Amino acid sequence: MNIFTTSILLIFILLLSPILISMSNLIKHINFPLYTTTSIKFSFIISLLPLLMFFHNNMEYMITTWHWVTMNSMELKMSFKTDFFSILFTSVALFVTWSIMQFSSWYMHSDPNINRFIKYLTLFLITMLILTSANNMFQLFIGWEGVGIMSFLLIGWWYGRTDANTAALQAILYNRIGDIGFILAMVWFSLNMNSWELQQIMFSNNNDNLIPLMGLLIAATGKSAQFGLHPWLPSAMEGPTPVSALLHSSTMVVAGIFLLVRFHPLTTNNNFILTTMLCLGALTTLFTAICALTQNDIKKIIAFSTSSQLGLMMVTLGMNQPHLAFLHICTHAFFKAMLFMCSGSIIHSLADEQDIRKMGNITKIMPFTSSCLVIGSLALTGMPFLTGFYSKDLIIEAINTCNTNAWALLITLIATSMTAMYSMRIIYFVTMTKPRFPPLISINENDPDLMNPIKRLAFGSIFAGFVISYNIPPTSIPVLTMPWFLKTTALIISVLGFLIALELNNLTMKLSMNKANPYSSFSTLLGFFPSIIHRITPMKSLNLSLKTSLTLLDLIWLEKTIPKSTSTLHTNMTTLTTNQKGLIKLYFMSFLINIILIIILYSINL
Amino acid sequence: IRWTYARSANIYPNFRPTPKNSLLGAVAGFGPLIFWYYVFKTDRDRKERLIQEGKLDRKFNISY
Amino acid sequence: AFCAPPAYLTHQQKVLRLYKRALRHLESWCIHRDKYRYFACLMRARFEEHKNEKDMMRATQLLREAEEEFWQNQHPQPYIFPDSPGGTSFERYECYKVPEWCLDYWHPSEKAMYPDYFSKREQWKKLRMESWDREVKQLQEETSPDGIMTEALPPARREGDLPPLWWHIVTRPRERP
Amino acid sequence: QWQEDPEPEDENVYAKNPDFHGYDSDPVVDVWNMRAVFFFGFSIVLVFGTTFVAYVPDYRMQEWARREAERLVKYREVNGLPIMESNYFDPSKIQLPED
Amino acid sequence: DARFLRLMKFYLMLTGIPVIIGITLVNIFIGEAELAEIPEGYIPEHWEYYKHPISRWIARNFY
Amino acid sequence: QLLREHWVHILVPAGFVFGCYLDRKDDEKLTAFRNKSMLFQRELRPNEEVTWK
Amino acid sequence: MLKIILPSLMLLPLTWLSSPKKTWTNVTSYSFLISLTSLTLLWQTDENYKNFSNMFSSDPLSTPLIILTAWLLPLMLMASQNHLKKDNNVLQKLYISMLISLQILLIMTFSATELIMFYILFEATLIPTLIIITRWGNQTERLNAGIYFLFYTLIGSIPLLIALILIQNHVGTLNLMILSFTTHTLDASWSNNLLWLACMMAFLIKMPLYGVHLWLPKAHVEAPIAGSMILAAILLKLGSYGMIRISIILDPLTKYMAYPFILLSLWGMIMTSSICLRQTDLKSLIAYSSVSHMALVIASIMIQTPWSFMGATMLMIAHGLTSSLLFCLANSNYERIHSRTMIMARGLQMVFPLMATWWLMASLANLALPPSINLMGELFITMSLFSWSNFTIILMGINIIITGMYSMYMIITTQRGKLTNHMINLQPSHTRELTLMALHMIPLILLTTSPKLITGLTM
Amino acid sequence: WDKDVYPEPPSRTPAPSPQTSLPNPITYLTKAYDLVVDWPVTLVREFIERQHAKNRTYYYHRQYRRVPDITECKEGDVLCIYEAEMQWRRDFKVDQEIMNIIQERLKACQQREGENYQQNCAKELEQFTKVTKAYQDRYLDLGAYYSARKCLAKQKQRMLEERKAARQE
Repeated sequence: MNIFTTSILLIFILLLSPILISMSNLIKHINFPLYTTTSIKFSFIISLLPLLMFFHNNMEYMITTWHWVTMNSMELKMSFKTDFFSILFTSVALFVTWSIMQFSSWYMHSDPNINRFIKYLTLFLITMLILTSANNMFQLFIGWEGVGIMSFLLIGWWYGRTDANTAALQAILYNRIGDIGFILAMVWFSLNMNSWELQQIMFSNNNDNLIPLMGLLIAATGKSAQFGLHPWLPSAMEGPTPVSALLHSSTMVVAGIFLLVRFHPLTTNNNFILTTMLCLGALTTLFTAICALTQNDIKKIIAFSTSSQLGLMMVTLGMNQPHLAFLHICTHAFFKAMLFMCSGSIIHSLADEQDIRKMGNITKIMPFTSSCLVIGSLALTGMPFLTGFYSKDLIIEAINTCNTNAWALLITLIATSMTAMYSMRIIYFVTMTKPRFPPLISINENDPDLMNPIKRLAFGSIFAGFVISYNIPPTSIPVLTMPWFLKTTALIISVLGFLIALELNNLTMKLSMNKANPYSSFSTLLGFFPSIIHRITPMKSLNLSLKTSLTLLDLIWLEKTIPKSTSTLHTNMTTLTTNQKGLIKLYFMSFLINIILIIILYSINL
Repeated sequence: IRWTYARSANIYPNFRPTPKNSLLGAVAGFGPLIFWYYVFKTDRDRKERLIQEGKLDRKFNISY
Repeated sequence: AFCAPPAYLTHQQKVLRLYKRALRHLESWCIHRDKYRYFACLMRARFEEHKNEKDMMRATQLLREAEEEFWQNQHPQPYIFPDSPGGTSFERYECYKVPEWCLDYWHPSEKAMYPDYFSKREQWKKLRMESWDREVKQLQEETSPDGIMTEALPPARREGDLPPLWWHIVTRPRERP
Repeated sequence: QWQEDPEPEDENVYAKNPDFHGYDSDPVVDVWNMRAVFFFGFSIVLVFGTTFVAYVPDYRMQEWARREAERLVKYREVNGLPIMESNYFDPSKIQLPED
Repeated sequence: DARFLRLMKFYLMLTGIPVIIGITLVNIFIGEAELAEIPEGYIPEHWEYYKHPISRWIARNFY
Repeated sequence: QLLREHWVHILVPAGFVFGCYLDRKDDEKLTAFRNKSMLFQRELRPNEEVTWK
Repeated sequence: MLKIILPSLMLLPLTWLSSPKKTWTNVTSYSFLISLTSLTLLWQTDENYKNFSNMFSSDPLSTPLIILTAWLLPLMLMASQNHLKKDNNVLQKLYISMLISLQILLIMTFSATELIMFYILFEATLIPTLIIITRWGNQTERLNAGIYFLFYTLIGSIPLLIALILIQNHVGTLNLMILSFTTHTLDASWSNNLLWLACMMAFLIKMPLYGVHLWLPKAHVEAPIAGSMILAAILLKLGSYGMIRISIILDPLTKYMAYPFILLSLWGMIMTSSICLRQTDLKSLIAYSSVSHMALVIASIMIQTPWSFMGATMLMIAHGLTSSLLFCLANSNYERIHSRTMIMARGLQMVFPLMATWWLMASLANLALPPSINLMGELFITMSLFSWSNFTIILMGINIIITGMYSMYMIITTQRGKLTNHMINLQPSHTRELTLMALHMIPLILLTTSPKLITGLTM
Repeated sequence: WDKDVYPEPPSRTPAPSPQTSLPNPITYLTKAYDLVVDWPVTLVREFIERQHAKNRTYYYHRQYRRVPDITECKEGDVLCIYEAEMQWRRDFKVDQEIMNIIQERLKACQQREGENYQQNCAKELEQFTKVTKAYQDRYLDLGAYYSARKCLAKQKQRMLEERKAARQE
């Protein structure tokens, strides 16, 4: 049909209109952030229509809008896979991006080049919608690398400080360590299947796709940050908070797990891939959760929350239940956006200070922000009817109703408890205790570019999971016949984590000199994984790159072997040759020697 | 400027060949070379063997 | 940032810097104000004891022992003020601190958009050019003949003079442009 | 010393001719050099060359190949023929040796 | 860094806009060629094997 | 016709014209197989004397 | 082709007979027009290639190099206009004549039918380059650089002459169409392996291999700019073209005489990019990146597959454009600081926020950005190498990582940071040197929009 | 377009069959979309079509006639070899486009059958595998310098292997 395709293409066209007008002379004479915000709003309103059509008929179109080039039986062409996942992610991303745009018009004033910030956000969203709607894999890689660079540029927004740049280069490094596996998979599918489109890769379903799936594992490990490549995500907080909320908690951090969701029919048959996904995701969900404990910066706490819930989603892909992982994507979006925007309100209200030890009594001095933040934290936990239930309940139900691995189950349960714990930690140290902030109070929660976006995300975080779950078509069959201590295990364990954190954060109010531990620093520091690896691995790399590469091969030994040997040989032959003295006696003696050699050669050869 | 000159042009004048220079250079030049030689050689030999035996799974390899 | 450090760096400010960073890491541990106040009074007691020793081979070992027991209780994530090193907002606005000399390359279409500013700026530069030679002479005729010197930058003694080496202190870009 | 001239110090341009472009000292020559560059490089080359290259037909016999492929699959599958046999030439006119 | 952009866009639009208008007017009123078969001993010219008017104009004249 | 500092603009167009003439001369030189190739070999049309010149 | 290289000769009297004040303008505009008329030979509506005479031909491998050579000349000519502006007019005109001679000879190379024509022209290219490097370089190492750059080439090329002479005495023609249709399988003896080496180790020097590359940094670092543009853009590709032409008469020896060179290229690519990670000199960083790129082209041509030759062509053109662009960007700062040391000036993007976009785009071209003819080439030769052996991606991935690293490090430690406030001599910008980067980048975007042209013999 | 080259089964859709006494926003938005977008667009395209038909122009396909193949060609005669290599390269490009057509058929079948594709998309699967094996026995293990002579040597080696096989009783 025309309506469906027309709307899909019109979304991208609307999103490109701001980038067009930015390269014009019309950024002046208008208000560019409002124009962009309105473009995102109209794009969302248009994207609703494909969503309703799909919920009605469930058709999963496929478009090939433009042919690019043929390469000996390989038609590279722009083509979109407009399935369930694409539409449901497009709508959600546009919602969150509209809200983040209003916020980033409130926040980020005091910046003259705010329009550059807005343009970069639009470009990230465009690369994300390319990555998310793709049918090929070259197009998907375009969006992949686009997300990567956009994160480099937005993390490194304030290009004066030499920590944002380190964060950006770090992100780039880990994303490339993922892109190795991406390119490995792309190479394998090109060589064997002679194509990059999913419609052919689906015919590899019984073909021992081990190493391409390992490549996709590495790719999503790097992008949707997991343990082996985890550090870049909390380090991607030196950038502004709307950057964090939009990219590093909803979209760039979900690219790779979306990719694994899009390759689920190949994983049904490989069990080793499932097993390693399970163990790796569980490791992340434990590690980042216990590391969020004993953190003072809010932004890092939300980063580790993202990593933990993302490990839970990779745990879900560890079994044949990817659609539930995608529901958790679409629901996690609202929580993280709201949390980061409440954090940014709390921050920009007072000075740039982001640490809960100087935040104080926010239930009373900011009722709106506290209300929304508590709603978001409760929904992040498995609260029974706020869009965290409608995934997480089914998640834990599935994982304690499956026969895979017991340590993964156990540490995921502990990690859910820890989710309750650090949510309670924020709610205590930020929202309940007495004021620790400085005494000049300059709070202003009243701005319609602030309250309306978090209000929209709150209606989201209360209603959208209900709506989605009761509108989507049924897939990924659920199991529900089981004892009571498995249907209420997430609720129980979240409540119990809340209780423990309440008690333990009350324990600090009394007077007793607490001490450091071998624990509490493996959490405060990140298992010392940064503090070791980031200063040995580059050390040996760079030392081996100067010596043993430049000043050992190229500058001494390749000069001593090939050119300088030649020079010394020819000049030494010159010296022993042409250092003659002007005496005809010796010349004529040599002439006689030549006479003798010529006659001897004649007598011999003959 | 002194730094750049010490790290660009003042190298070979002060380079004196010694043990732990010559052996180190021979290793770091010709070792990875030989390692990757035998890796790729084993792979290609195994591949052409399994081809000429008339076995290899190349069910869709078209573009190569 | 404005005052330059000495070489010797005697005992007293070592002890005081220890007191400061210890109280700060204690504030980090003792998050709530009542607890930090209690333990700060206890720490001031710990420092008041051994305040008067007259034994520079006992106070130094007390210093070393105190620094060691500080390092064994150094908070890993202490409090750091923003706009301070190791913290947020430190060099954030350094991307927005353009120097003064960039105006020398402006066109006469932007300078026409701000005429009174450049009217004052030209006479500022004239002041600079006038005071430079006397400033150089003053720094030349006040050199420590023994050889040793500091980054102390003596002031102007006479009238009509300007405090030497001031164009980089004055004219330093604002911290929030 | 050996009687050489000293280094001429750092020239600034925009003092003289603050509309300097990058080409010459004469303000007229800079203008009529940048106009030349912009015109001859953008407006004719990067425009008309793109047009020429875009309206070249059947670059390396591509559209033709697709059309022939279409009619040939049509013929071969209408007449029950084996589409794309496994030997380009016929053994009707190939002579192999014995042993 | 704005003068350059103004001149860039000006000199590029100068022949982009007339050229683009030419493309559109050709494609509307002088549109593409249809397919046909050889009418039994016609021997076409070489440009009659091409589709677009611009392309076959180029071919008729300069090739 | 004063102060011809602009006649030099004829050298490169002259070179272009001359080069096209020389290529024309070369493909006049190579007028063998003009209608003898096994692929085209068409009989001459009623008003035709050469096939591609 | 004659219609392309006769006007190129007429550009020389256009220099010498024009006014001192109206010589850069006329020659620049007319060079742009030569570039325009060098698009007629993209009219290939057929599979058969374009023979204009016994001398000249043009295949889809020739044509991109032809067009790029004709297109670089205006860019070299405008980039060469700030320095040697205070030079005497005759010296200017001599520079112009050398650049135009390079244009003519290189077009003749890429258009040649025989290998001896290609030889004498491939070697005639040395004289302009040497003159440019030596009379107009700023430093004193330019002389040793010229000696290296000349004698590496000649050492490699004398055996090439001997092998071509042998092939003439054996076959009779040395023309490339006939050597294609008449090529006898080789008996696989030492007398033919030496022939392989003699035919190849002239081009492999010029590309270059990692065993022999010391001429390329010493020349790029010391040539003024335009020499660096050419030496990065087409003189390296003048070896790849030759390999692609001459390999057809060396089968089946390429199946086993190629292991050492593939291996050297791969490992030394890693070595060179690691060097680029840690290098005080910006103009040397670009050069070692060029080595690390051309090594892939070496391996690709050695594999002799369609994907591989294709990606080689793509990488050739892309690398040429983006490398010339990066050399221009470094020269833009060198014309002010007069220092190649990169960590000297490290806090730009305040004063030059638009050039800092050209920097970014030039680097993203350099690293593997997908919608780009750089990643298409790198990916297709990676796929060819994986087909060849699956254990090569382990090296290509290390290269990809280091190649993101050194490029982003270049950008950061040159642009991002705190401005070096002690640099009052950072003049705003030149419309000339902005148009330069625009003319380097706009082709990349266009060719990405249509890479059907930029492929080679095989597609 | 040509539904014999590019076959498409008929898009049989079920009748709506509603149960609610409530509205569907899809259909009324479709009416609005039609009478807003499709009507002026159809007007414009009908205008453009009649302006085409005012001055209609035709183009052809250039039937290339067959030529003596290389097996009928003498070792050294470069003219015959040139013509044969040319017609071979022509057929080669055509074969790549055939392979592309069949891959396109396979993908479209996979999408329309969607979930239940590995039981009723086997026809196009086998039609892909057969032509794939043909290409593999026809063009695969050559290199960049493929030619009629190399394909012929390959065919000859393979016929020799087949003869040696069928030698066995």
